[PDB]
Amino acid sequence: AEPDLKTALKAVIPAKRELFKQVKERSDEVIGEVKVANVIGGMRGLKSMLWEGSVLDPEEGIRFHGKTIKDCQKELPKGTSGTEMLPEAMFWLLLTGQVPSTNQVRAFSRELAEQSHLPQHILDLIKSFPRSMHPMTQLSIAVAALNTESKFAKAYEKGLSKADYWEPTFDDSISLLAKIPRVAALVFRPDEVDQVGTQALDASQDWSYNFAELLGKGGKENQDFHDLLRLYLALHGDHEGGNVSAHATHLVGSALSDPFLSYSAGLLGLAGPLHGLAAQEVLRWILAMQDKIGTKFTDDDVRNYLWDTLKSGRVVPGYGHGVLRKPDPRFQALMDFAATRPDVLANPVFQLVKKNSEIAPAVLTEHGKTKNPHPNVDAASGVLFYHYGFQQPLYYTVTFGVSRALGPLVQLIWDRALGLPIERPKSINLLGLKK
Amino acid sequence: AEPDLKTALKAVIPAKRELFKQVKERSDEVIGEVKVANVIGGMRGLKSMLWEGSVLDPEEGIRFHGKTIKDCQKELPKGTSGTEMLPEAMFWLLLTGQVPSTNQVRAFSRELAEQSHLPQHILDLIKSFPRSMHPMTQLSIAVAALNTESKFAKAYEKGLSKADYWEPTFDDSISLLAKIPRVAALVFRPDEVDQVGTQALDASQDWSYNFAELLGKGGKENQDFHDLLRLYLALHGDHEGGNVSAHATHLVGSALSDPFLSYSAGLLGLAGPLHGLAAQEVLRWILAMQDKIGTKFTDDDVRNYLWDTLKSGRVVPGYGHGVLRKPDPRFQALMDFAATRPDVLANPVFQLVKKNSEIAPAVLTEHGKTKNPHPNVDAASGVLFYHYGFQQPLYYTVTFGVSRALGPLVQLIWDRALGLPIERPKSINLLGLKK
Ligand SMILES: CC(C)(COP(=O)(O)OP(=O)(O)OC[C@H]1O[C@@H](n2cnc3c(N)ncnc32)[C@H](O)[C@@H]1OP(=O)(O)O)[C@@H](O)C(=O)NCCC(=O)NCCS
Ligand SMILES: O=C([O-])CC(=O)C(=O)O
Ligand SMILES: O=C([O-])CC(=O)C(=O)O
Ligand SMILES: O=C([O-])CC(=O)C(=O)O
Repeated sequence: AEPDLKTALKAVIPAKRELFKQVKERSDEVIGEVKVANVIGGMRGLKSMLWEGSVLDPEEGIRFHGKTIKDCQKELPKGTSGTEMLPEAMFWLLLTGQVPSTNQVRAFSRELAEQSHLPQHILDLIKSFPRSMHPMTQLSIAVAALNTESKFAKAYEKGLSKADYWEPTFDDSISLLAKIPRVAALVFRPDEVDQVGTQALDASQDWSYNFAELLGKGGKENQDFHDLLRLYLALHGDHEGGNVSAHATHLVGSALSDPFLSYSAGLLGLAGPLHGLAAQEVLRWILAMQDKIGTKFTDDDVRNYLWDTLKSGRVVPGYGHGVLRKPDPRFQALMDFAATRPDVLANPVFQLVKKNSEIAPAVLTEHGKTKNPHPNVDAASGVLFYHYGFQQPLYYTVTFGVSRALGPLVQLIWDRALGLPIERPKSINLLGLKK
Repeated sequence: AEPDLKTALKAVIPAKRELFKQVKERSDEVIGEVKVANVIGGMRGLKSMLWEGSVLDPEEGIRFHGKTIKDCQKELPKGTSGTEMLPEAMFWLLLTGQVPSTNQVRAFSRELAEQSHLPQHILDLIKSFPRSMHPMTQLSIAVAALNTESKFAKAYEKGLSKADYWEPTFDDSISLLAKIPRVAALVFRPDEVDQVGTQALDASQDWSYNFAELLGKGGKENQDFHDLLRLYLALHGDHEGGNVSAHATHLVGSALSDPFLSYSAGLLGLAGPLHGLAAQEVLRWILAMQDKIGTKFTDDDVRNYLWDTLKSGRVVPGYGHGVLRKPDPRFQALMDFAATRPDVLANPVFQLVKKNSEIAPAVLTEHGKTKNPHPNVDAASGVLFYHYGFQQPLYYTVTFGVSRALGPLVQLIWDRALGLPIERPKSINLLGLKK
């Protein structure tokens, strides 16, 4: 056997700690300014937090340990079938800063299958949800409810040494990762909780495949979607630290809440319309537009629907970003996935998304409120699930929730390993800013 | 009939918006520096966020709209019985910036009783929790599950103008405030869910009274505790924006998650040992000390127990603070509550807390590690509940959760009224700080 993930982590921990010691010697160095805009504009442009596994360039998009999406697509191991990079390999990369071998990822995928089972009480809890409860509300709750399984909480409560916080944090992160797909599947399939909640995973298969199996999309006849799902989950894993869900996870984590509670809070932030609930909102908005404009439509019909949306005092979902000033390479990667599949390009809903990406930026620029008129990844993700038969847009952000566990759980482990403190900015009132 | 809370808010909204417009003209003005310490040290000392209702004074401790705790104790309306300021009146003050009349508060207390009822599903959900599930995990979950009752989420989902965000946000905040005590009581009393979950509240009684009734502590014989609970909840409502629970609520709120989801995340942050658990930790530490030193003890017995605690590499809980450099006026207010109650002063556990506050600061200073050797509010809060028969310290953070809804829900309403954007800072890795 090659080194397992935990062993791989331990090898890189001392080097990171030494680097932390060196960065700390320069604590007093000025790296920027705070202005009034930063305070009133939700900390926009303010480099104020540490995130190790990914950094976002506004012009060029995301890099994971200095590697582009395309670099990751080429370098990360693939599944037993298919052409797309595995999220579990992305997780490995994020955590260790090193690309895993295919063997190492297979061993890791196998561990994730083994640890996906849920305690009976989580099944009972999910069964208590009324049918109408929003799916992200369900997902967030069930993840927090898994804090009964937390080794970190129990170890912290028993007395535990600061240097060894990361191990329980890591154990919990792997546990949450293994379980969350199944939880997510229970949200998708409320009538089939007893079967879905206990059904065995194929032990020889990757995370995305098993997530699809639990969704009712397993086997060879669904292998194209397995590839989409793999790509999708790996693309949404991490997008630096400033995004609401990552940040919330870190923030709640910094008070030494365990990873289930911490990432529950992530999920609550991800449920925000301005954040990941945009994936849902994009496709609902696109379907509404389709109903209004019909099968045969002009550019103006699309232009008018966007302008009407803006004039209603609503956002155009799937366009804009707190950091990016160009089209999101995650968005482009999903469009390129579509580009080689003629049945997807023929899907009228996808065509509408494509057409909308050609018109929305001009309209958004004419409106002139947004810093970034370009599409983000949420513009394209939902239409792709729709194409493969996931046609209830209320569930779309749930799949994002599974993905977005990856980066933030990585960061929590590092936060505990480094001994990073509680997150505690200073606030001030408007009268205080005026003085 | 005098203006209701919503009407009182509406009168002050345009003035706040005008001030916001003026502060915005000076967006480009530099108010501070970012250093490396800020990035690695959890944004400590970094003025980066807006919080309107409370500001922390280094000499004087927290002030609510410029008013001290003692100012609030004198000016805020009291209940039909008792001498302590009502939390609902604190909420009013936080929100409106003005002290309510007793009439106005009675009308508001009546609305809170009327809206405390829960959907049947919340009862079923709470019933599903295993006995061992941590109480803060229970509280956080149930609050998030109340997002089925969210007007903001349903209005947002139906299409809603940005200008109209605050009213649904306000409606939800009042709804959450009315309901949370009952939820909190269900966590305290897992065997009494059917009774506590449905019991009608006296609409002519204040929030804290009804919370006590649901706790099993109603009626004249418990009126002292009603006063404690009132004081306690009003003191813990708000403590700037930088604290984890407030911040988390704001952060998740900024992506336009409703107040149930947003404050659920607050509660998850409050569940963190470094945030919400201190009250519990103090009393366990005090009871440990009491078991060793006994009912009759000398200063030295206490001195030795503190020195032993510090030499074991542990904190003396309830002393220190991220901001405060003086004894906390919240702490002093709780000690002064005890001062007029001879049975409390006679309680050996309270005497030990008092005695410890006379000795701990010197010892902490001699040890020399801490910046702030003075007691914070957590030093005193737990012993007082213990005196009135709440002797499971595990549930003390739950009562904090009820209190800490106040300030952050206020801030959310203001965030939506002002049109504040998503909170989305820039992050950076250690390698980026090194270069
Ligand atoms: C992503 C987003 C939340 C970023 O927020 P931000 O960084 O604060 O946005 P900006 O700095 O560009 O905001 C400046 C103004 O343009 C507006 N704006 C930005 N993007 C917009 C969009 N897609 N549609 C309408 N208005 C937008 C903002 O609301 C703000 O106006 P306001 O003062 O009237 O609120 C925002 O651009 C957006 O897209 N909102 C919709 C959510 C979405 O589609 N995707 C989220 C997943 S990345
Ligand atoms: O149409 C919806 O809103 C989703 C729905 O009925 C369900 O499956 O519960
Ligand atoms: O980066 C952001 O601000 C939000 C986002 O799209 C992501 O998390 O990928
Ligand atoms: O706990 C804290 O962050 C505050 C403190 O006592 C210190 O810095 O010495």
